[PDB]
Amino acid sequence: RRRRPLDSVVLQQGLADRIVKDIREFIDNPKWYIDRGIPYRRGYLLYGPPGCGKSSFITAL
Amino acid sequence: LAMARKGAQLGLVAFRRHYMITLEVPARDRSYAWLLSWLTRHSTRTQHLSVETSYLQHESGRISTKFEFIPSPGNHFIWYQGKWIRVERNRDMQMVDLQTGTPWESVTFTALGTDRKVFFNILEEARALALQQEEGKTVMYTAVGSEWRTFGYPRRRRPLDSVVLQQGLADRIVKDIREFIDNPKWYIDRGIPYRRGYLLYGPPGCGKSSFITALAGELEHSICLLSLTDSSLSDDRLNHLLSVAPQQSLVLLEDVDAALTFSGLLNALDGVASTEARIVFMTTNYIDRLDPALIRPGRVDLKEYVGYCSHWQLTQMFQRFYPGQAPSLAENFAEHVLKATSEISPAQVQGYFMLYKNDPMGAVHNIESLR
Amino acid sequence: LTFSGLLNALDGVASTEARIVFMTTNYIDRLDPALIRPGRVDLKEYVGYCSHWQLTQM
Ligand SMILES: Nc1ncnc2c1ncn2[C@@H]1O[C@H](COP(=O)(O)OP(=O)(O)O)[C@@H](O)[C@H]1O
Ligand SMILES: Nc1ncnc2c1ncn2[C@@H]1O[C@H](COP(=O)(O)OP(=O)(O)O)[C@@H](O)[C@H]1O
Ligand SMILES: [Mg+2]
Ligand SMILES: [Mg+2]
Repeated sequence: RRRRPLDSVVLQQGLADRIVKDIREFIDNPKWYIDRGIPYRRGYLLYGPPGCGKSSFITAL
Repeated sequence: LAMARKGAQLGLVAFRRHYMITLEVPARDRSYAWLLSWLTRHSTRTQHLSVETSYLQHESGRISTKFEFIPSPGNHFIWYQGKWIRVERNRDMQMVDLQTGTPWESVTFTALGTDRKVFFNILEEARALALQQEEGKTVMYTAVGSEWRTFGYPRRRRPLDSVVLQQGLADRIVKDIREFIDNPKWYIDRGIPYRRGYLLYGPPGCGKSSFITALAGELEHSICLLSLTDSSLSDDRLNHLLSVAPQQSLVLLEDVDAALTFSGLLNALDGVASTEARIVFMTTNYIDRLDPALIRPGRVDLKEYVGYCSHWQLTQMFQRFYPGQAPSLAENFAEHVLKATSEISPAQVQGYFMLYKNDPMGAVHNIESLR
Repeated sequence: LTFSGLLNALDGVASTEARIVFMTTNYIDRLDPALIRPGRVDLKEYVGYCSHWQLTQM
């Protein structure tokens, strides 16, 4: 599929930047997990009314 | 001393000449056919030519052979907008192991002029030849279970002028679908699914399925035949088939009235997890069975009615079946048809002219037989 | 095979172009008159026994 830009899914201000900073911190810091014996996994939960963009945003993210 | 200098001077003189001399060398990049065919056509006065034989042995005992002539090994001089051009074609001692064991071939064009605008015109002429010669064919696809397979040979494009509908009905659909293909950027930037819905409804035998066959040929697109009366078709089967459709194709549905549930059809029509560049067409002989919520924007972007033959369709079909006649002769027919018949479907007009093949005056004088 | 189900079989919309079909029947007294109209049969022709012209040529 052609990459849907992240600016197309338009959510509230500050909501996209906090998730980008947290997940970019996870990809750019792989040493913080394994060194401490923690399973190298990250959990995320998005909840809200139907059709708000939970599955839409993940397509562009 | 003198001997060494002479070799150096010639090469050095060439470098200054090289700036004032153009060089082009293609090596068996499947451009030879276009350029070489143009060379013989453009010159019209040539000596050294080679023969290439085509052996189209169709499986019927019929062997069709035609000769395409191209220049042979050697040198040629040609006349163009600029001064005389030196053309040379030379063979080498190396061999190709890919296809057939042939000498590697390089063709060189040498010109006096210092501008590179000249070859730009020559190469462009070659493109015109290749696309004019070949003619596009519409490939039909049929769903074999969960996959698509080719169905017969590539059909010859039925022209769009053959299906004769009301005035402005053929032009309105062409403008809408031509606008869709040339604007792929307007969708993704705005987060809209890059899909288009179409619905054609009307009495049976009006041309709903006929028109869609001819539309793909004009747009140089293929068709994906899919009937909604199959027994091995389910809800999940349709979601897959619309996701593995070939690019530059149109999906056709025949007689949707004879259909699968309505709730499971939502993800099939507008599915987020589906491929891009997908055009779906729907044909139903009875619009009195569809849900009003099925034809909203998002699932169907254009509602269009296809009715019986009007005065516009009768005058044109008479000119199709009897070409080269005066426009006034295509009025005596349409005059008595509407005066002698109250209702007439297009399927009956296509069959009535089969009784008077190559008999124009005979179609006008025997309209009473349609009662 | 039935007679009503033979309609879509003879002239199928989902079929190739440039198709020539030949039909041979030894008994014409079982077919419908509407089956041999133009569109399905474009030329009706009877083939009988040997005439005087056929005996001289054979
Ligand atoms: N925040 C948003 N910004 C832009 N478009 C959105 C947004 N949320 C949803 N959409 C649109 O809604 C449609 C489907 O959304 P969907 O992902 O099914 O919602 P959810 O997954 O939250 O149930 C898509 O076509 C998408 O473009
Ligand atoms: N508007 C039209 N103009 C020219 N020919 C038509 C038209 N409508 C139908 N036909 C002819 O009718 C035949 C079958 O039509 P079809 O596509 O089966 O109708 P529908 O799909 O609406 O039931 C074709 O041979 C076609 O040439
Ligand atoms: Mg959801
Ligand atoms: Mg139909």
